[PDB]
Amino acid sequence: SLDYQGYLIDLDGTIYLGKEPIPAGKRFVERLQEKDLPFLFVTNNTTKSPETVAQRLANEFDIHVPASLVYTATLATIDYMKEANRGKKVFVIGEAGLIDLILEAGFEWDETNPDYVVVGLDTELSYEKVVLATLAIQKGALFIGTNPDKNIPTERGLLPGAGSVVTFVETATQTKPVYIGKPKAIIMERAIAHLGVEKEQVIMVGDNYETDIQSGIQNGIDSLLVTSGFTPKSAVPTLPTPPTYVVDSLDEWTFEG
Amino acid sequence: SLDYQGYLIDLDGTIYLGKEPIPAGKRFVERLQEKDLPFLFVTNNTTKSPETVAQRLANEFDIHVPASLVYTATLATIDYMKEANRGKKVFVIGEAGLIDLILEAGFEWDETNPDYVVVGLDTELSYEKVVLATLAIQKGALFIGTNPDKNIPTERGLLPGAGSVVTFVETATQTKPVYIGKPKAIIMERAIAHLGVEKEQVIMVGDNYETDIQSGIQNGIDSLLVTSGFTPKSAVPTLPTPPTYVVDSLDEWTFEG
Repeated sequence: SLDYQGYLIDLDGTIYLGKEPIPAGKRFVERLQEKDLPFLFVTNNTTKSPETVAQRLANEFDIHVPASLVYTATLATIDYMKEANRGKKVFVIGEAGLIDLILEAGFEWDETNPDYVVVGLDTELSYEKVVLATLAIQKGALFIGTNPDKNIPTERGLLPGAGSVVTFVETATQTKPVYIGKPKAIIMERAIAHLGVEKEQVIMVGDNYETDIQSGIQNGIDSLLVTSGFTPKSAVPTLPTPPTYVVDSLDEWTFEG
Repeated sequence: SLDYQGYLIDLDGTIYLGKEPIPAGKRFVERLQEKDLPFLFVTNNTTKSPETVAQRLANEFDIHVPASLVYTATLATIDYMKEANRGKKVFVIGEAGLIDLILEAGFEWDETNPDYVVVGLDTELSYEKVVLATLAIQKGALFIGTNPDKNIPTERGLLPGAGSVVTFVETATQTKPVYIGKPKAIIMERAIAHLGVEKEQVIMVGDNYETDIQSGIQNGIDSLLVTSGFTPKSAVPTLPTPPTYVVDSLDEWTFEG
């Protein structure tokens, strides 16, 4: 080959659409595995840990990968917190797979004067929670947003996503948050860190234009769009900026070009 | 200097204010050179080449440094353009300095259908100019904003800055731009590369909280604030989040932590 030596891949909308799998998507992983190519999964979904994902992967879609190949926004979040080093105390709004991981990273749950206030998706959000966070932020805590996604795909349709919840807090505190997830650099920098190869020979693969393809454009990384998820192959034209490559199915992508 | 091994410093408002030099600023550099501590100047100012700056710095402020130690948003901009690797055609809005270096690189001036549309602050901005960019961006051109700062300080006061002009184009095209300068990652990822010392042992130094201090917290890099430029010592108390350190003169800072 001698083109792209490492691959960053989105999950939902790319490898599996809800509970229904993506044939091509699954063949895409096998070829990468078979050809011994380096690749990393990147998702802004913080509700599930790596282990929990690799399982759902090797249990509902027959894809077999170690949990280390699943790089989530939660990972880049603990990574940024450590790197920012503003103390151990933290307050969080999110599902367990976000709170558990963080606290397991060395931080301490603090609802009054935490050093950090991390906000992610929480389907059990309550007025009280954002009240805690608003007070915490007002006292100085650093406001962190897990990912800017305004919505999130479910069996009921497009529900409110991490992004929408973050904005709720942002509005109540008139404070811009530090976003971690795609298309922000933070998660991407860390991703390339794990992948193991440098940007010039790496390429972001995904179905969504707002998060996946932007991850590439925002950070100097080639992108490959697959019209199998969100953005239809109809919207390919009109897109503010074209992705490095456009394919209607990963089966049309050859690791030689 | 066990603590910080690499320094990133702002220029205007830190080393000098207009045509008047900041004594403490100069001594600051002298001590950094006497201790062999590596450092790198990083400014969002694009009106002059690193060479021009260094010359002025040496023959007008008695601060001797090779031009290679002056990293500009411009440099960061051309780096991004090449990294993005789209066409070579470009359309730009700004002062000669910005336009010249971009053209002096390997780009070609194209007002009709350029591959990139770079927008910076242009004091001779005209309606026609934003028209050309609007159209070009409508055709697919990647929209690039030099730096987000909304205003700019001058003899006359707080005038509209790069950020404002960018926003003007943004509204006409309803397209978000990719920002290059402080506090954005792009310029900082590049800044750290030239500095050579690893991120956790580097500290950003500056007078402006929103541009400099923020470039620090936004990218997981320690901050050092000097209440000498923009941000006064009175505002320090109400800041959204404090810089890693606050000082009222670079003199007060020693290289032992």
